[PDB]
Amino acid sequence: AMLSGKARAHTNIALIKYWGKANEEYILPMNSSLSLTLDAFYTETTVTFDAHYSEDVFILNGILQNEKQTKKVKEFLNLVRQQADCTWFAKVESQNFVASSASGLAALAGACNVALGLNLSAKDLSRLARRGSGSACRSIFGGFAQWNKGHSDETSFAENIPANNWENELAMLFILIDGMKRTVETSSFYQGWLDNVEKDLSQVHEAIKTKDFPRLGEIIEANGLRMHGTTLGAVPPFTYWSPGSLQAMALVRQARAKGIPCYFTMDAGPNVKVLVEKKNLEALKTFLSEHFSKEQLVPAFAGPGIELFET
Repeated sequence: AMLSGKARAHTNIALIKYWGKANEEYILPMNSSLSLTLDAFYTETTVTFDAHYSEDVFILNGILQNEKQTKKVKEFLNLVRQQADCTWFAKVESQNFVASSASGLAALAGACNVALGLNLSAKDLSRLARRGSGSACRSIFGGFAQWNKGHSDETSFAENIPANNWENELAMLFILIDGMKRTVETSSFYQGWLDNVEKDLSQVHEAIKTKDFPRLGEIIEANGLRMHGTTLGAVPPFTYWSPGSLQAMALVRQARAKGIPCYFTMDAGPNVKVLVEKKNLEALKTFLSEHFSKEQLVPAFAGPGIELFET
């Protein structure tokens, strides 16, 4: 009386940001977003549903998670159980291989898909993963992927963006160093954010079609900075930046001045991710190694979409 399943999902980094929910219950976003799935960072998850379990159990990198650390896993398990009419508690065993919260919820969605025999299409697996976290719905796919905001549970999902293999020519160098809801509800800058997203997405699509890296980089770098500007108009205002974040961004601008085309983006924290061409990757690493230790520069290339495994 047990059913089990496994999946592996890779992290993705949003180039055009997901920023703000239109609907909290279904995680429908205020705007569409576009990411690059990465090869170096991923999560593997096995789920077991067993009539003999007495409670839900979540183990992460060998470590039993407490109730607060298990809250999102538990809500997702309840959602997928309600849909399957499954009445069994579960054991979730996950291992991060090194953003991670979204690789992990994507992998849980895949593992539950396998265990409960849901037979989901990639589109419908993205919709399920969306209910765990917005960024998880893009990690169902490899390379460039777009989460179409839609207007409902049925129409909000992600898809791969064919790029004639341009993603295999690109890299990302990581420099290790409620806010969303507050911003939607209170920032005087949020409309300006919304009014610029579609133009940015259109230009990314045009950049991808012509393999125009400086165009891609300029658009996504401004898109990220526009997202971070909105938090300074929230009430109370705040920033995700740390002192080291600003140093990294200035150094990326110095790199561009020294002739290395590269562009930075940040998410809901202080790490800085730098988009760079592979053919220019060692040159960037050489320039940044003059200011950071090689150990603080973690590289990554394009990665695949979700992989499912029977147990």
